[PDB]
Amino acid sequence: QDDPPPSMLLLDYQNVPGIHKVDDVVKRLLSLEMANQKEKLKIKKMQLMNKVLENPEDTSSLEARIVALTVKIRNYEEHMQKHRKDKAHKRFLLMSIDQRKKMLKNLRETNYAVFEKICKELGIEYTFPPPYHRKAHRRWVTKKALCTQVFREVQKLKKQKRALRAAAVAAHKQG
Amino acid sequence: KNILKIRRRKMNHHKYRKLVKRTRFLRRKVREGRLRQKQVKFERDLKRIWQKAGLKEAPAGWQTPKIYLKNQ
Amino acid sequence: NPWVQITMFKNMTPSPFLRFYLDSGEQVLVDVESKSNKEIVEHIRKILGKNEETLEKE
Amino acid sequence: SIARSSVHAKWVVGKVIGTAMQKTAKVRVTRLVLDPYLLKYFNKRKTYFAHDALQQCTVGDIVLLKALPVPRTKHVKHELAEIIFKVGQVIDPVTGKPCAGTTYLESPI
Amino acid sequence: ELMAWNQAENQRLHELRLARLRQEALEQERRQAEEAVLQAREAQAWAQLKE
Amino acid sequence: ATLNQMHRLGPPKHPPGKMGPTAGRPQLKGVVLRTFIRKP
RNA sequence: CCAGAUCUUAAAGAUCAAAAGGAGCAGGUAUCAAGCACACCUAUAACGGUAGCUCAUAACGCCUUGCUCAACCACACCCC
Ligand SMILES: [Mg+2]
Ligand SMILES: [Mg+2]
Ligand SMILES: [Mg+2]
Ligand SMILES: [Mg+2]
Ligand SMILES: [Mg+2]
Ligand SMILES: [Mg+2]
Repeated sequence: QDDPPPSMLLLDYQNVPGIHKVDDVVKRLLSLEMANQKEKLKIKKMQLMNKVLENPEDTSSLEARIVALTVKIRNYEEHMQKHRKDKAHKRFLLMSIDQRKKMLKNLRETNYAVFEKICKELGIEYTFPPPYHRKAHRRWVTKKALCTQVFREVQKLKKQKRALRAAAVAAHKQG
Repeated sequence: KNILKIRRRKMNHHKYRKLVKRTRFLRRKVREGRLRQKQVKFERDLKRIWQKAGLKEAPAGWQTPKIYLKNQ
Repeated sequence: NPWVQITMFKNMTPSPFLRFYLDSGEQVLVDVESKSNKEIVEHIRKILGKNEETLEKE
Repeated sequence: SIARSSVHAKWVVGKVIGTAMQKTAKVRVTRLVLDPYLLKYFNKRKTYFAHDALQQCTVGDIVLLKALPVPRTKHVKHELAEIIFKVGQVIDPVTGKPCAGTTYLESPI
Repeated sequence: ELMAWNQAENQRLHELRLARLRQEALEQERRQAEEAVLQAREAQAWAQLKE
Repeated sequence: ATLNQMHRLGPPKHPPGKMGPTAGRPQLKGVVLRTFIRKP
């Protein structure tokens, strides 16, 4: 987890002239300490877009939107931790996790290297949407489990029945 | 008016619920009765496979759980 | 030409074109850009066509 | 001069659907078919396995398949010839420059 | 003969393109100037307010 | 409906006729059980 | 795309054309929705290695059925 430190001087006050000479009271007032959470999220946004991107300026950049969206998701996840019963925000999160996947499919089709590096940075993984969405139910999961084990057995049996032939024909060839 | 369609439905529903009350336990039999066929056909479905795949026994560690009869 | 596969891709390349794959392994590339629809048609007809006489003969 | 394949498939182009086998690419082909009732052209798809030396095909690739003279298996009659568009890296046949979508990454000049 | 004719067409068209794209580059520099000026102005305003 | 729909569903087929009392044959040979009377 | 059989003949033609294939078209039904190894890789020379393949653009079923007709497909007492 990252941690936008308590003293970090809310974004809109960062680059203005003559800040550090100012006394500790006012510094305390413009610190992340007294901030809303929205501010901390502006910061996280800034930092992430600096680490990850190329050109901090482009909003419309596919990359940019992926990074921004990812910030908001990470937030919905904490809000999800603390409220488990909140259906509304669960909805937002799960729409958004998806849209991020959408634009990731766009990167993966269009600019590969960039997509790659974003997946590296943001810890996002791309799992290709599996064909045939079918609800796996008890009957099917069971019958497949069985079948899988039947296979796993018949290849074993075939293995031994041919292995005794290997042993027999080799022991006849040797002497 | 369209109520006259709804009337039919309303009646047919009512006349059905009444039925399913009198018939309740007869119904209850025949439901479970078919669940015991289900679970069986299910079983045979898999048995068929051992015998089709050449194995004699059912493969190691197979109890073939009962899904349909699941309760409580 | 019912036996010729015709495929179409969208928005891969920033400029529009045709490709052609012949029997030899000859790859034809027809750039269509500010071209008129009619111009594309007639240009294709030129490059791999059949002479009118050919058709009439057949 | 005899090297032949009895299959009409002789040259195709398709997307690369899956990598799941060793040195063999699952490639989906799509041809236009005229639906006789409507009189319209729709995309009928068909999958072809193909063979690969380099095992070079990522999923989503636009790939050129060449018919193989002698079939390998029941299900492999082809060999990947050339990659027409490698996915996510596409170099414009016209100008020979790297591009994404509508935009050049490195322009002329 | 045909293929070479095609080649020629592609060449000439390629050139027309190059000229166009150069034109667009000059246009882009003009725009970039306008953008930078407006951005700078709003930067002034924001800085003022904050201080 | 739309064209993709009319494509996916094919053109409409005219459903085969349900055979009646004579089960498709013109006539039937039969044997009497009980002569009687019905009200209209 | 043709093995083979036959015919003609100064060795190559011709007629049928098995097997094997695939551009596309091809009965009803989805209340038949999953099938259960249906894949590939090694040319090493029958062993090893991967974990696949088919499928809602209808797999796998079930039901009915000769046909697209200068003809074609199938059967020949039943146990394909
Ligand atoms: Mg808030
Ligand atoms: Mg009623
Ligand atoms: Mg019942
Ligand atoms: Mg034949
Ligand atoms: Mg029913
Ligand atoms: Mg093996």
